[PDB]
Amino acid sequence: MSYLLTSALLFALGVYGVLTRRTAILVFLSIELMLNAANLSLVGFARAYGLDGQVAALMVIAVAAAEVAVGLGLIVAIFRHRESTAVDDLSELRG
Amino acid sequence: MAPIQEYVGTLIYVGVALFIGVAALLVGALKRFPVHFYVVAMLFILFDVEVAFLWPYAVSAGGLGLYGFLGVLAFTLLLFVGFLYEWWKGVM
Amino acid sequence: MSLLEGLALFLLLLSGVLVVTLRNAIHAALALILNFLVLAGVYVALDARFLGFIQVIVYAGAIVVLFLFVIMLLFAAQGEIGFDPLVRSRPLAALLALGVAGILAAGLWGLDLAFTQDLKGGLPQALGPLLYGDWLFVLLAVGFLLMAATVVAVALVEPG
Amino acid sequence: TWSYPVDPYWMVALKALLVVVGLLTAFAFMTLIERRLLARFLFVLAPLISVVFALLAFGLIPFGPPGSFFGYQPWVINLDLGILYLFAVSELAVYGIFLSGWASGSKYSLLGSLRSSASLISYELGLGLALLAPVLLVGSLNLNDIVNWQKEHGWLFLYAFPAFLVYLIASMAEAARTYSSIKWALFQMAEYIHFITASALIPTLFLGGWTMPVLEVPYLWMFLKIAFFLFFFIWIRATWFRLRYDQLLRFGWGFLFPLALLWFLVTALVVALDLPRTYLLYLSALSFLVLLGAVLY
Amino acid sequence: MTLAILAVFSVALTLLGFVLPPQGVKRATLLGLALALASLLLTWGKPFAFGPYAVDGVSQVFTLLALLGALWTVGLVRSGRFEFYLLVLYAALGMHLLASTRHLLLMLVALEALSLPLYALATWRRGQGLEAALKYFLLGALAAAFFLYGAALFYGATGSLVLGAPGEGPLYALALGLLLVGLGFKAALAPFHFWTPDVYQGSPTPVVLFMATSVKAAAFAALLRVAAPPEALALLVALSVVVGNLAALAQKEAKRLLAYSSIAHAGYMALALYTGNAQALGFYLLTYVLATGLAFAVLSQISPDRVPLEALRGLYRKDPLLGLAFLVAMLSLLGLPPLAGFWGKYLAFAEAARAGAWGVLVLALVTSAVSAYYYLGLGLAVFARPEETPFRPGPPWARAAVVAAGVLLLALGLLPGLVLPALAAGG
Ligand SMILES: CCCCCCCCCCCO[C@@H]1O[C@H](CO)[C@@H](O[C@H]2O[C@H](CO)[C@@H](O)[C@H](O)[C@H]2O)[C@H](O)[C@H]1O
Repeated sequence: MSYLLTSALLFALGVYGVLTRRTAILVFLSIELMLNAANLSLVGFARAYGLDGQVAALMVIAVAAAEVAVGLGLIVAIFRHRESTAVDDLSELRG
Repeated sequence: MAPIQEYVGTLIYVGVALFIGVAALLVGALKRFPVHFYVVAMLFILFDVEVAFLWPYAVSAGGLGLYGFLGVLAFTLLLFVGFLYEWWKGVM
Repeated sequence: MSLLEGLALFLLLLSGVLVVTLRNAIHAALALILNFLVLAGVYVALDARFLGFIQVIVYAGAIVVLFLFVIMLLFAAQGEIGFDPLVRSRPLAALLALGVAGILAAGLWGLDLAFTQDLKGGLPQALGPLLYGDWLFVLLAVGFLLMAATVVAVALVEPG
Repeated sequence: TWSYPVDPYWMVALKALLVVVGLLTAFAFMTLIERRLLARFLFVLAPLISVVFALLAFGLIPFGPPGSFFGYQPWVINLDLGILYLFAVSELAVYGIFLSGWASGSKYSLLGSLRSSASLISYELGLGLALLAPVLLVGSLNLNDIVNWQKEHGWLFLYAFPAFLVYLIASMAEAARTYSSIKWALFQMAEYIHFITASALIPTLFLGGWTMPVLEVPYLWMFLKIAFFLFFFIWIRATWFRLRYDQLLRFGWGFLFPLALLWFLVTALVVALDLPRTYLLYLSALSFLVLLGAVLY
Repeated sequence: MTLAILAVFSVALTLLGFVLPPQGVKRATLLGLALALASLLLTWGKPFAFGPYAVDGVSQVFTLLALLGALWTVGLVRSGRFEFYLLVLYAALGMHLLASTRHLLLMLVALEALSLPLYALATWRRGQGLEAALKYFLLGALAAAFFLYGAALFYGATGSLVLGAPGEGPLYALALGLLLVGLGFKAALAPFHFWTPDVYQGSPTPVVLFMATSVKAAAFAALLRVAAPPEALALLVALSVVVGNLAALAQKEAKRLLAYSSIAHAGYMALALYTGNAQALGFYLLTYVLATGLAFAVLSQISPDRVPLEALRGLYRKDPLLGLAFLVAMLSLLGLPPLAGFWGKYLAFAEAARAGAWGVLVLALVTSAVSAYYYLGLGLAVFARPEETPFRPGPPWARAAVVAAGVLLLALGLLPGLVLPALAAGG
């Protein structure tokens, strides 16, 4: 229980990260922290409901990895020759 | 399985090791750039995952029988289709 | 319990605060590895042991290593310089973060749960039969996801 | 770690200290041997890490049956999840490597550090795919269970010979080659420490580390096996060695790592179908016959 | 099994494409998609439940439509990089999985399965395409995070990660909201819709076709599985409808206007969720995938990178049947009788009113009447005097495609008593 609240606080912290971070990689990082908050909550509740939540959290980790591969791949691809990685440098597409 | 004491012991061990590290330090007081090194880093972060799944099988394996083995086989073959791809694609 | 727990969770929240605060990408990521270490600690303390070791090995060991290789292979900590600040946003980001915190705290209040399960320290000996068993479909699907993921990532780079 | 006793924390800490200083003096001796044979925040922090996590995880390695460290325990820490701990501590020294690379601020300081970092990671990872196969047989991740399994059923390299080959070959190829005055000293120290650690690990896993059929003396046996593989390591060090890493990665993956996990599935099929354990004695014998007899051409 | 066909073809084609010419791989992916689809048609009314995997009416219809989107999108993309078909197969299977389970975590895996290769498909390597991929990816990953935390809170408030679990008080609600965030984002419902215009305008056009049809389809299939509460449902609806049409007014570019149109349309579709009828939603999405698919095929035959509305004008003279089919599409997307789109809209509205959501319903109807501004501004624009406009007058493939799929529309406008009898359990 004491942990669950820390999980929520962490997720919030990650949200703050995403909203605050100026560069792509670091926004992505803040997202990773959020994911981890979720994982911790999954562990606590697994400890309440019996272990399926651990397998869950592990699958979650795997998934996270996959999207890290693709996401960093994208970040590198788009910004390789291009200059500074600040994500607001791409504002061409306007509503 | 293991008594919880030995994780604490692990941590203590870490403490000693770190302190000694600090000690030795104080005796010190006495284009294409990403591609390769990215691809072969990403594949690390994938094989770590693979193995992270293979370990739970390797322990409870004979208990899981031919269907368990079949599962681990399928899994392995999928991921190796991936690796075989980025191998046949080439990495340099 | 609370003796270690206080220090552990404080260190957790502190670490997260750092990873979202530090202006050095290397330093940030690094702080996140500290986070993952402590997190694997907490997992161990939460009878999820194998998950903890995978937490060090995959998440701390491997993933943020890829992050580091990437921020080092472009440029880290010198990317944030630009000064298109939007500092009217910082208290709004902070406020919205506090809101997304408050809502979760609210939803978690009044929860009386039996956190007493026999979940015999997250060992892979007990994890396995579930994984290659009731979880085998999700496992295999995940495998496929990894394959497709690598094909994407490679095709997402592919110079020439 | 049920059936295996627990020492008071003071003793664990003291034993740990002893092990660290012993590893250090061992390293000192080693360097002296090879030399008589040849006759800002991160800059500081990085080698600290590489030394810390190198020193870590020599402790799991059991030096004798319980009670035999004068009433106590030959090991430092025992751990149910034995083999994952090793992996975990091994990643982080490498962390230290590439980090120190970034620290310098020079091209190729970084780049090179990334080359060695990546390669060490590669082969270190290869060791895991190697170790799956014999874990299948033991059915435990704990090193004491592994060792004692070699006491009863006998020396794992007899059952997992291919895995033994890739383990030995890889862990040995690690030894091969590719202000700043102290930095290199600290790093090399960490590296050698890792080397003697491997020189202990190879016997502990695939052979019967300590735990001989005959004489059954606790320490001296492990010390001798260690001295053997360590000798081979120093021989690798003194002559220098070149692999240059384009061919080392290719060889590593393209041969060793597929082979390691292909063998894993073979022993997996065997354990799942329960057949005997004999089929792996036979297989390892045969694979040895090929992978030796085709060398002697 | 459809899943079997998809898996087989994907894994096989991955390595086979090294030994096959890109074109041959296109033939492959086409055949595979077609076979999956055929396997679906042959088991209509089978319900096949395996593990967390479950093929019922919903999975059947929605993966039928999704596979149709995959089929059409593959048709148009001769450009040789075998992955630019492979990834479509990957995505396709993923969307199937997404539509085929109540298991939250497998659902997440399916979401990544379909949305990861799409981040890649947003790359015609155009500078704007890269922007699209980046936005889609970041916002996507954040949404993912929310959906995951929602799953963890669902497993919080109940012992399961399966939807259909009884459900508590507050924590259960918070869980459903946190799920609706990610799922809603994936279906372009407000206020989770921001990515849609930039991504549709930025991505290569056939890819956008694939998205606006298949993705939305699977997304809604997965939304049927959620117990979506009346309040949240109302919010999502009202916002999506209003923002959809009203913002759609200001659009001077075709693709982006169609994105906003898709936001409003998601808004209308959500009404079916009020009862969660799924017979209504199925029909609606049949008409929608048909007409939208058509519209985007036509918009493909003009320009892949981007299309200004002026380009649409004079289309009739150039090709009479593409002009007519495009007009028909615009009218069916308007929801004007006697076209199938009107029946879909009616069938969703029907569930809204049946549920007793009157204010929401009316609002939707008012702004739907507003939407007649821009749907006509295209369909009519078909007959205007041609500005100098790019036009590659298509193969028999695409012409017969747009024409047939178009005819289907008013065919079901006159006779919805053809397909509607069984978009249900299959009887
Ligand atoms: C390469 C492409 C990859 C795509 C994914 C393909 C995956 C297919 C593999 C299916 C094996 O996965 C596994 O199947 C069986 C039966 O279906 C499941 O078993 C479960 O379902 C059955 C049937 O309702 C129940 O009797 C049983 O109590 C339950 O445990 C198990 O939970 C699942 O985890």
